Amino acid sequence: DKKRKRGMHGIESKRRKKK
Amino acid sequence: GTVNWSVEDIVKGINSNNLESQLQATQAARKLLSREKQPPIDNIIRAGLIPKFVSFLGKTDCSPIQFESAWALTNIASGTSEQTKAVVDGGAIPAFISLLASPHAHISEQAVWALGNIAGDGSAFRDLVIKHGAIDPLLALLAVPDLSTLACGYLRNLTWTLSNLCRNKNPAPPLDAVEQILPTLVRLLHHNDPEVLADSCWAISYLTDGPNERIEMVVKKGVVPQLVKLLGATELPIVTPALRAIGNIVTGTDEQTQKVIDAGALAVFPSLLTNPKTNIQKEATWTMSNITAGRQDQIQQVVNHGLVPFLVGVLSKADFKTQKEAAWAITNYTSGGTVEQIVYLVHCGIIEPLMNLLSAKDTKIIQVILDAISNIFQAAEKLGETEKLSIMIEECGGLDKIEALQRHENESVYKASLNLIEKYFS
Repeated sequence: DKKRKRGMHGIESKRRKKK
Repeated sequence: GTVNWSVEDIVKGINSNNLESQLQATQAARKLLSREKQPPIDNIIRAGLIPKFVSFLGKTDCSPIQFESAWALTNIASGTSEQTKAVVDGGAIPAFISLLASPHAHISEQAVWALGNIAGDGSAFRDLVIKHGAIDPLLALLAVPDLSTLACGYLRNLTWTLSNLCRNKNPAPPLDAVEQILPTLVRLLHHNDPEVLADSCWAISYLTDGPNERIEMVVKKGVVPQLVKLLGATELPIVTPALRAIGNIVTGTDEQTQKVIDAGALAVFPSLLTNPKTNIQKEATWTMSNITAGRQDQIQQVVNHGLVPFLVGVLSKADFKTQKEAAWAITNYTSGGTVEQIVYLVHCGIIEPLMNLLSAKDTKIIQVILDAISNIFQAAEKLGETEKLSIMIEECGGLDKIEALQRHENESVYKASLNLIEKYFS
């Protein structure tokens, strides 16, 4: 009965520094 | 000075034996890689510059070139998997980990950033960073009585990198490393900076997406009340990961779910189920569906908080994906609930919107709704009210849709609809 996420948006995994 | 150099000039300066010329060329490279438009990452890689930058990371006597090469490598590692791989293949991981202990805070911060990008590539590089021993020095950076003494940007970068060490599956992060990181995560989860809070909630949401043993690791640290509190924040960037974490948690055992209920999460759901961000409504309704898949006392607590009319509303009008999750919520409710709770559901007006959804194109939601209707009819059978329910389903035009589903392409739909009309609607 319980359904998990994978069963069938996030922040960026990488960040470039521009400063 | 160091603005608008050609890659050729950078190479000529880095290949000189003059440490200051190398510094100038490395700063020029950093400035190329930190420009807004189309940074020439692949040109820098093809020039063979990564090993030289990695070697500069170790020039403790020239702090500026350490910083500049660290920044340049950070930006190379920010790109594709191939580009990050080029940074890792140059030996950068142990060099950055050594920099974490630098007496210059900007250099250790830059190393934190670089390790974050490398770990953010995926499971393998994440585990490779962990194997080289990054966790101990990273956590040592946060071992202070009061996080508020640290520089805002420093703390934010540390939190984001830690979140990347908790990220990704197949496989999930090493259980021992999660145990080592969680206390610091809880501490960051109680910090007053919105970005730190957002990244901490993301980390927790990553750790709670998996088997119930992982959820248990997190829940045992007592973070659920704080997650609920953050569930009620004004900042959408905080609510989103907090809600993701709460949902993950309620995918677990009934006792883990009860910890979310006891923390007061349900009181927040009237807002979440009417939230103007579609993603919030979808996640909230999915969380609801997993709560209505719990014990009858948990279904009852859903009832007591007045959330059933909100499910009726979502089912009546919302994005289709949200409506699909709401249909799941209803089917779980009707499968596990008591006859009294199912009757209450009908008295809240579930039938008409439920029937309106039978005209949808998705086959799976049709199956779900037919299962729910069947459950409701079983309850009615226990009360001798099957005829009143038949009439009610007919008056809103539902019987027409059910009949039309008999002549449907899918076999399961065919069986369910034919059985329904045969056993109840003459």
